Amino acid sequence: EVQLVESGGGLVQPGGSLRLSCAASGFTIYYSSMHWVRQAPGKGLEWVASISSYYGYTYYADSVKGRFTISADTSKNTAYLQMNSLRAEDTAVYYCARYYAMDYWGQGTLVTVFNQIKGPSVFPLAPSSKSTSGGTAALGCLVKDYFPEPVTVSWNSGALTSGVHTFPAVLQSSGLYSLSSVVTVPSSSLGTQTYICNVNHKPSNTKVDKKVEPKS
Amino acid sequence: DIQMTQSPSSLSASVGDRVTITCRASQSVSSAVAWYQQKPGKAPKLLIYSASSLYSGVPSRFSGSRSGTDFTLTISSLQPEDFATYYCQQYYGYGGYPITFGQGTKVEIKRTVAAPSVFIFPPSDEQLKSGTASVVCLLNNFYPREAKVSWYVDNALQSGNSQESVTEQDSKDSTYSLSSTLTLSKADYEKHKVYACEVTQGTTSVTKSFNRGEC
Amino acid sequence: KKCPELLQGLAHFPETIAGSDAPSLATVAGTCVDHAVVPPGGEEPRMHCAVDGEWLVPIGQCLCQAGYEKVEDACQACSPGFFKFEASESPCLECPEHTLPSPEGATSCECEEGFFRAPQDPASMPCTLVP
Ligand SMILES: [Cl-]
Ligand SMILES: [Cl-]
Ligand SMILES: [Cl-]
Ligand SMILES: [Cl-]
Ligand SMILES: [Cl-]
Ligand SMILES: [Cl-]
Ligand SMILES: [Cl-]
Ligand SMILES: [Cl-]
Ligand SMILES: [Cl-]
Ligand SMILES: [Cl-]
Ligand SMILES: [Cl-]
Ligand SMILES: [Cl-]
Ligand SMILES: [Cl-]
Ligand SMILES: [Cl-]
Ligand SMILES: [Cl-]
Ligand SMILES: [Cl-]
Ligand SMILES: [Cl-]
Ligand code: NA
Repeated sequence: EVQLVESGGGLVQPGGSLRLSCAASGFTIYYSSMHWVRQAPGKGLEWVASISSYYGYTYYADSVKGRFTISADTSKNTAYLQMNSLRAEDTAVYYCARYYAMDYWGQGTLVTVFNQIKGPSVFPLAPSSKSTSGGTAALGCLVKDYFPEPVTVSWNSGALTSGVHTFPAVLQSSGLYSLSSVVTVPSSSLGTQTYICNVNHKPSNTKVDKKVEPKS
Repeated sequence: DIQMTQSPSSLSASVGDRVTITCRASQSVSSAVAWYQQKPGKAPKLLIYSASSLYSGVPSRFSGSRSGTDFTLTISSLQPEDFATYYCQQYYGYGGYPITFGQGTKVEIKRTVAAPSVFIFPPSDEQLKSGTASVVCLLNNFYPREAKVSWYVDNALQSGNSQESVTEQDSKDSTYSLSSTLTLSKADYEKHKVYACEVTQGTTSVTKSFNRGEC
Repeated sequence: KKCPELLQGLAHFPETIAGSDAPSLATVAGTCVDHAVVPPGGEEPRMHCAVDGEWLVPIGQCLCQAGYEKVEDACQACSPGFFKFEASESPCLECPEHTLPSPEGATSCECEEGFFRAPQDPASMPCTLVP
């Protein structure tokens, strides 16, 4: 089976550098063309660069010319993307892929260009009579003022998924992100059952567990 | 760059429907066109290459066709696994020229119109201690995606101090949810009594509110 | 003491008796699978059957012809967008720069309009702008 395994993504400051790797198995990379394609969060696909060691060419999107260099080591069956002078607009999941009609793809690696690192504050969204409809009550957690993306959220360490909605982050006028996660639960359970949102922010190595209690 | 103009940007369909997605190249690209499927959290998947060749393992309900600069992807009978985003791509010249993609088409599940359950959350006392107040409005499980949210503070309509976010279609009931956050200073928040989120969908508006000086 | 039917090196080998004193009997000639051939300057595949009943490694091989590539023990036509202009060990190659997508089983990709390939150059050569 053909496999492309990427590595090397991560956090980088503007003007900094990263090197992505695309290790191929199940075929000889020398006989193929390989390509880097990136996807900014919530956007479509954008070609970045192509290489053929067989024909001996490299080609680049205008947006990265003079900053990125594509290369390969056929003796390691691996393709590379050296990214220098990184910019905020370069933040994306970067994929490597085989052939112009891209039949196999790597699993992606996230590249995040950051000017600051800040963990989130997590505030409770308490259930109340303004968040109740009959047998149902809504509650949640407001995740405020973090950077950069992403944040993930679970409830009761994964024991609660039914009725959960975790929203895409918004970028506030302050330059920091904010999202919310809500869940609908039986309103009879509110006195007895405990509800905890688990908020994970890898870029700052921060996790917040927040018990959401009924208001009084 | 040769542009790929993909239409529509989205469509709603039912299982069993015939679906057509069309991409127009800005000049001739010969037959150097591929189609991809992508689902959230996953790498794209090749469906069709050379405009009309079915990639190995892709079911025969997918087909591709070309007429001059127009390329179409047809799904003869939409399956539950086919709700996804689809992209066309051109690679005319095999490196002579920039590779380009269509902007994508999201294929969503059609269902009946559904009114949201609307809830409002006052700012937490934890946050108020910090000098900012966030008021959150939740529109739970509605359809279609389109809705207008308006914020009111002591019946004063707000503008430019709220932001909103929408989930993708829910795998259980095919609805959307939306959250809206109104941001004020602590000082402004404690200067006012009634906070209201108004949701407008078609012929119906639902306003949810609370009295800062009530419980 | 019997070697079994085998596919090896794009060649089919028959069931053979093991322990034969005659090199005409213990070593058998393979026949090329469909769309495979022995190159002009190549060895025709032959494989020796040992006394214990196990085939040795064959000497010589067949190669997939122009327009085909080896997939497992078979020769399969190049995919559209690919080509192979000679019988060789090589996979089909993706069309080069400034060519048009090839049909299935192609020996070359045609130049893009306004581009050309010099006759001295192989089909793997990318096409160049006509002056
Ligand atoms: Cl895009
Ligand atoms: Cl460069
Ligand atoms: Cl290296
Ligand atoms: Cl930028
Ligand atoms: Cl916190
Ligand atoms: Cl409790
Ligand atoms: Cl806790
Ligand atoms: Cl488009
Ligand atoms: Cl995605
Ligand atoms: Cl066609
Ligand atoms: Cl699925
Ligand atoms: Cl052109
Ligand atoms: Cl519903
Ligand atoms: Cl919709
Ligand atoms: Cl909307
Ligand atoms: Cl036999
Ligand atoms: Cl060849
Ligand atoms: Na193959």
